[PDB]
Amino acid sequence: MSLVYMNIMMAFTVSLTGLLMYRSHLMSSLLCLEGMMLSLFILATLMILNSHFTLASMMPIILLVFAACEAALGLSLLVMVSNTYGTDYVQNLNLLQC
Amino acid sequence: LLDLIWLETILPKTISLAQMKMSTTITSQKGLIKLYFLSFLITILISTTLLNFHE
Amino acid sequence: PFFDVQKKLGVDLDHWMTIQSAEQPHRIPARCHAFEKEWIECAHGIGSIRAE
Amino acid sequence: MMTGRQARAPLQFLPDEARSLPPPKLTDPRLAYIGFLGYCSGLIDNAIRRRPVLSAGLHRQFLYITSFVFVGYYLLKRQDYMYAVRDHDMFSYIKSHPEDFPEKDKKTYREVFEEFHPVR
Amino acid sequence: MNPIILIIILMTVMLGTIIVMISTHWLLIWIGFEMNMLAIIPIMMKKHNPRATEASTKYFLTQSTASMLLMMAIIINLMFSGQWTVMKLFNPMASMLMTMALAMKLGMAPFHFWVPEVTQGIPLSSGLILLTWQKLAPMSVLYQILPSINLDLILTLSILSITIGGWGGLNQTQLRKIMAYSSIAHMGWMTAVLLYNPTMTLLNLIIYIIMTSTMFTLFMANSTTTTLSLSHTWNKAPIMTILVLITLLSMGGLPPLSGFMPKWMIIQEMTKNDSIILPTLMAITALLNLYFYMRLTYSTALTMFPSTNNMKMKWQFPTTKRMTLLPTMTVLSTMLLPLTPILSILE
Amino acid sequence: DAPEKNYERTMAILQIESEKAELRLKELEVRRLMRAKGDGPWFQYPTIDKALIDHSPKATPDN
Amino acid sequence: MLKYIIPTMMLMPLTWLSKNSMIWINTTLHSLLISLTSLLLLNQFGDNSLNFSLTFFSDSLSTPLLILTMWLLPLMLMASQHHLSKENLARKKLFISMLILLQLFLIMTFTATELIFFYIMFEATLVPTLIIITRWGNQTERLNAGLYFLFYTLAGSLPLLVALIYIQNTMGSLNFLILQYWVQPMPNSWSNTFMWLACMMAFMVKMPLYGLHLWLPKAHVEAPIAGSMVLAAILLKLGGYGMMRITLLLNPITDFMAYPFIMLSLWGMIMTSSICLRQTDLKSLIAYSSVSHMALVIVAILIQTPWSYMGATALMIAHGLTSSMLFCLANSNYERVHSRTMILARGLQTLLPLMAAWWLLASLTNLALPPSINLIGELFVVMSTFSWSNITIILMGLNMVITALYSLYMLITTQRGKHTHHINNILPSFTRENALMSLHMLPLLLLSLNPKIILGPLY
Amino acid sequence: RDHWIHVLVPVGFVFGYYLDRKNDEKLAAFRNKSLLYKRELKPQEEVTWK
Amino acid sequence: AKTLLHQYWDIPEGTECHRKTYAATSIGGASGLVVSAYSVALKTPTSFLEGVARTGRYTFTAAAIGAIFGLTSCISAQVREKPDDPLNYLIGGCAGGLTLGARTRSYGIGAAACAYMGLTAALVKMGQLEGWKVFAEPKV
Repeated sequence: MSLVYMNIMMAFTVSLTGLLMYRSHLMSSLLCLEGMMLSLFILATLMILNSHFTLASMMPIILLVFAACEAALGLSLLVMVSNTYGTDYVQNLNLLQC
Repeated sequence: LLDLIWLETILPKTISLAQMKMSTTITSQKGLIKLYFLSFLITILISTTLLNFHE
Repeated sequence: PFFDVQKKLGVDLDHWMTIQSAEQPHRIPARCHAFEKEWIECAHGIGSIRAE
Repeated sequence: MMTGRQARAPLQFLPDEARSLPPPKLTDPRLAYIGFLGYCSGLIDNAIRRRPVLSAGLHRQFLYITSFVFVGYYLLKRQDYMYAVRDHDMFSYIKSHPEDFPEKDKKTYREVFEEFHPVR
Repeated sequence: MNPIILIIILMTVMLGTIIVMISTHWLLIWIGFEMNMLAIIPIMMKKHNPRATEASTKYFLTQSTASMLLMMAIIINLMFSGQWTVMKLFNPMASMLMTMALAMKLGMAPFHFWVPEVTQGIPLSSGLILLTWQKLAPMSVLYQILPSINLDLILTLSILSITIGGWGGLNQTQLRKIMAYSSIAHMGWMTAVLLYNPTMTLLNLIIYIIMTSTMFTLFMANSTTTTLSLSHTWNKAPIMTILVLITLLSMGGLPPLSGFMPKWMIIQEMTKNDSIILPTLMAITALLNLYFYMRLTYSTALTMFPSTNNMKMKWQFPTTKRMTLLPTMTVLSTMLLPLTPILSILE
Repeated sequence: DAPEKNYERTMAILQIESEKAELRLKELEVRRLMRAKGDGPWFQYPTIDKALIDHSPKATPDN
Repeated sequence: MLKYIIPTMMLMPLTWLSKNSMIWINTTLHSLLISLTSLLLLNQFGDNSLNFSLTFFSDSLSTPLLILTMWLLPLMLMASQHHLSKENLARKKLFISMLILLQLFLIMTFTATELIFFYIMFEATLVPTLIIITRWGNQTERLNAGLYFLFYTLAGSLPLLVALIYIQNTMGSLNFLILQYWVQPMPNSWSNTFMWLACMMAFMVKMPLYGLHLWLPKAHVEAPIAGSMVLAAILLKLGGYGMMRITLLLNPITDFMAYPFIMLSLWGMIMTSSICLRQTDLKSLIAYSSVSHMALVIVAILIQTPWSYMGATALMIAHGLTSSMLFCLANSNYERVHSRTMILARGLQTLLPLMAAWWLLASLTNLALPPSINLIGELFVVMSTFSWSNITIILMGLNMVITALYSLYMLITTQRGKHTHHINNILPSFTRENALMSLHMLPLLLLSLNPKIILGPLY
Repeated sequence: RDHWIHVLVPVGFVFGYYLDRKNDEKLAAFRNKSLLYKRELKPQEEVTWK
Repeated sequence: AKTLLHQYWDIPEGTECHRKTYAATSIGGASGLVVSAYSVALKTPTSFLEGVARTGRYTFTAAAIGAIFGLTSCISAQVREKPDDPLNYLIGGCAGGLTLGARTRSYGIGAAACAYMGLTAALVKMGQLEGWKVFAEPKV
C-alpha cells in the first residue's frame, strides 16, 4: 500500500513504545499517549480523504474531541498526584503493592 | 517412612510447596507502573515476532 | 451481546456512517462506491462463513 | 450458535411462533422450584435483618414468591422456545441435506462379529 | 459527592456500556468505552485519599492505552475493509490489536497487573462496579468479533489468566485482591469457551456477576476489607458467615452449587470440539481458586477466630445498611444448578 | 410392583433414553456441518445490510 | 425413588420446627421410620433391576448400600447427641441438617440412573462431610484434614468429569441402562489409557487406594463421631459403587490396566494392617484398618469376576457396619478419658463388662469370624483372587494373620490387663451407648441368616 | 393438632409414593406391548397394570 | 517460534541426533529468552551487567535442558530401536530435569523436575502419536 501510511504507523508504534516504557514523569507518558492519538488522527484523516468517504470526515474531529477530553482527565489525575507528592514521578505511585 | 513421610512427600507436600512458590513469584511485584507497561511491551513483541499472533 | 435496539425500535443511530455506499451529502460517491456496492450485494444475507 | 436465527427479529423475548408451543403449567416442577427459591429469599431476608424468620413480613415473603414465580414462568417459556427452535432447525437441516445423513444399514448380531475378551 | 451528580455519573457509566452494546459503528464502540472510562473515574475517587488517586491513575493509563490500541485496530479495519460495521475484522493485525485491547480492558493476563492494585485502591462499591459492570462492554465486543479472533491468542490469554489468577490469590489476605484474582481466573474461563460456544461465555459471565455481586454485597454489609476483619463476623452477625460460606463454596464451583454450573458447561462445550487436555488443566487449575476460597471459609464460617471486647457494643445496634438484593443474589448464586437448562435463554 | 410393570416401565425408559441419545448424536453432527459449511440457520454471522446502499444518481457518473 | 427423597427432605422441617428438647427424638424416630421403609427396595429380580424412572433405578448393588445409608442416620444421631449437648441450639440443628443433607445426597447418589448426575451427587456429598469435619471436629488438625479430604477427592474427580462428558459426547448417553447395551470395547491406546485413569482414579481416591489413602487417617480421625461413621460406613463405598458402574465401559483395557493398582492393594493391605500393629491412636488404627479392608474390595473389583463382585459388595456392607461400630466404641471411651491414645485406658473389662462384650463382638467381626458376612465377603474375594492367580493366597493369608493380630491387640490393650489406676471417671455404660452398639451389631449378625440380599446384582 | 410435626415425614412418604405412581402412568408406552408379556385383556379390564 | 517446533518435529525419532539436539537447544533458548525478558521486566536488576548475567543464566539453563533433553531422547530412540515410544521422552525429560537440578545446584529440585518434566515429555509424545490437540480448532 501507500508510502505515507508506513510512516504514520511507525509513528504510532514509536509513540506506543514511548508510552509503554516510562522513564520517570507521568507528563511524558501523557505526551506519548497524545502522540498516539495524533498519529491516529493523521492516519484516519489520510484514509478518509483518500477514499472520498464523505460522512467519515466528521470522524477524526470526534476522535480528537473525546480523546482531548481524555487528555484533560489525565492531566487532572496527574495534578492530584502532584498535589500529594510534589512531583509527578511514577515511582511515587507504588503504594498498592500492599 | 512411607505413610507419614514419602507418600506424604510426593503427592501433597511437593504440590503444596510448588503452588506456594509460584504464588510468591506472581505476587512479588513492586507496584511500579513502569515495570508493568514494560512487561506489556515485551508481551506485544513476543506475540508479534515470536508467537506470530497477527498472521 | 448485540442488543439490536436500532432495528428493534426502527431508529437509525449509526448505520449511516457505516459504509461508503450509503446516502452521502450532495450525492458524493466514494472512489470505491461501485466495488463496495457489489461486495455488499454479493455478501448480503448469506452469512459470513459463506461470504468469505 | 443460533444468533443468526434471532437476528431478523431482534430483542424479542418471546416471538409469535412461541405462541405455537404449549406453555409451562402452573404446576411445573421447575416453576415450583423457582417459587421455593422465592421462599428461601424471603427467609434469608428475614435472617439478615434479624427478624423472626418464618413469621415476620408474610406480605414480603409472598411478594418474593410471587416475583420469582412471575419471572421464572417467562424464563421457562423462553427456555422451551429456544429448545424448540434448536430441534426445528436440526430437523429441517437433516431433511434438507439427506446426503449428509444417510440411513445406516443396521446389521443384526448374527452377522456382527465382536471379539471375545476372556476374563480369567 | 452530590447524590444527583452520583446518579448522573452512574447513568453515564451505564450509558457508555449500553452504547457499546447497541451500536453498529466502531466509532460508537470507541465512544462508549471513552464515556465509560470518563464517567467511572469519579466513582473510584469517591473517598479522596492517595490510594484512590493512584488506583485511578493506573486505571486511566491502562484503559487509555487499550482505547488507543482499539482505535488503531478500528483504523486498520477501515484500511483493509473500507467500512465501519461492528462485525468480524478484515485483517489479522487488527484482530490481534483488538484482542489485546479488550484483554487490557478486561484485565486478562498478562495485562492483569492493574486489576489487584486498582481494586485495592478503591472502595467496595466501585470495586463491585469495576469487577461486574466493566466486564460487560468488552465481552460484548469479543462476542461480536469472534469470527476473527485468533484461537491461539485467545486460549493463551485464557490459560494465562486462569493460572495467574489462581496463583495470585493464594498469597493474599486483602479481600479486594482476592476478588480481583478471582476476576482474572474467571475471565480466563469466559474467554476459553468464546470461540466454541459464546452462550456459555454469557452463562459464565452472568453466574460470575451474580456471585461477585453477592460477595461484594456481603463485604459491604459487614464493612470488612481484610480476612481478619471478615473473621469477626460470627460474633457480629452469624448469618453472614453462612452466606459467605455457601457463596465461596459456590465460587469454587463445588456441586451441587450454581457456580459448578458454568465451568462444567464450559467443559461440556470444549470436549465436543476435541479439546480434552485444555479443560482438564483448566479444571485442575481452578482448585487453586477453590483453595483460597476454602481459606476464607476456614477463617470466617467453619472456625471462630478471637474477637475483641468492643464488639459487645456493636451487639446493641442492628445493621442499617441497605443490603440491596442480598437474599436474592445469595439464593441465585447457590441454588440455581437444578435450573441449569435455563441457559438456552442466552442463545 | 409386578415384574410386568417393572419390565415394560424399563422398556419405556429405554426408548426415551435411546431416542435422546440418538438426538444428541444428530445434534453434534448438525452443529459440525453447519459450522463447516455456513449454510444452515446456525452460525449465521452477520454481514452488511444491502438496504443501506444509496442507489440514487450520484454527483459523478463513473460509479 | 422419590418416596425416599421426599421423607429425607421433610426431615429438614422436622428438625427446624421441633422444640429445643425434641430435635433428637423426632429426627431419630422418623429416620428410623425411613430406614424401615427402605426395605421396599428389596423388590429385586434375577434379570431386571428395579427401574423406577428415567432418573432413578436400583439394582441389587445399590439396594444394600441404600438400606445401610438410611439405617446409618439414626445411629449417627444417637452417637452424636452426647458431645453436642452443650452445643448451641441453632448449631445443633445445622449439624442435624448436614447429616440429613448428606443422607439426601447419598440416597440419590446410589440410585442415579445417569452417570453425570451420579457425579454431581457423588461430589455433592463432599460439602456436608467437609463442614461436619471442619466445624464439629475436636482438634486443630480438622482444618488440614478437611483440606486433604477435599483436595484428594477433587483432583481425582475432575478428570472423571471430563471423561464422563467425553462418554456423553461419544456414546451419546450416560444412562447406565443404555450403556449396558451400547458399550463398545475399549482397545489399547494411550488415549484409552488416560480414559481409564480418568474413569478410575476418583474412585481409587474414594476407596482409598494405598498410596492415595493419606487423607483418610486424618479425615476419619479429626472428624466427630457421626462424621467418622458416615465416612467409614458409606462414603468409602461410593468409590466401589462407582467402580462397579464404570468398569462396564472399560473393557478389555482393564485386563492390563488393573495390574499396578492390584499390586498397590495386595501389598498395601499388608502394609496398612502392619501399620495397625503399631498405632498408638485407636481411632487411627480403625482408619488404617478401613484402608486395609477396602484394598480387598479394590482387588475384587479390578479382577471383575462374579465371586469377586459378590465378595466385594458383601465386604462393603459388612465393613460399613463393623467399622461404624468400632468408631462408636472408640468414641465411647473418648467420651470418658478425653484422649484417643489406646494405651491410656486399659483393663476396661473389669470396669465395663457388657461394653467389653461389644468390643469382643466387633473385634470378631473385624477379624472375619465365620459365618459373619465379613468372612463371607473376605472368603469370596480370596476365592476369586486365588482363581485370578494362585500365588495371591500368600498375600491373602498373611493378611488374615495380621488382621487377627491387630483386632485382638485392640481388644487386649483396651479391655484386658490391669486397669489404669489414675483414671477414675470411667462411668458405667449408658443405655444410649449400648443401644448404639446393638443397633450396629445385631443387623450385622442377622444378615448371616439371609446373606443373599447383600451379594450384589449377580448373585 | 398437637402432634402435627409427626405427620411431616409420613405424609412426605405417602405424597412421594403418590408421585411415583403418578410417574408410572407417564412410563406406560409399552404397557401390554412387550413381546414377553403381551396378551389379550380380560373382561372388565382396561389396563394390565397401573 | 512455530517454525522452531516444526523443525524439531520434522525429523524422525532416533535418526539425526545432532540436528535434533540443536533444534531442541534452540527451543530451550527461545523459552529462556522469554523467561529472561519477563524477569528483567518485572524485577529490575541492579545493573546492566547483573541483568545480562540473569539473562545468560536463564537462557543457558533452559538451553541446556533442551539440549540434554533432545540428546537423551534421540540416543534412547537409537539404542532401543523404537522411535514411536514415550518411554524415550520419559528418559529424556528426566535427563532434562536432572539438568535443571544441576543448574539450580540441588538434588531434590532435580528429582522433582525429573519426574514432572519426564511425565510431561511422555504426554507430549503421546499427544503427537494419537493427535491430541491442546489448542483444538472449533468444529461444532
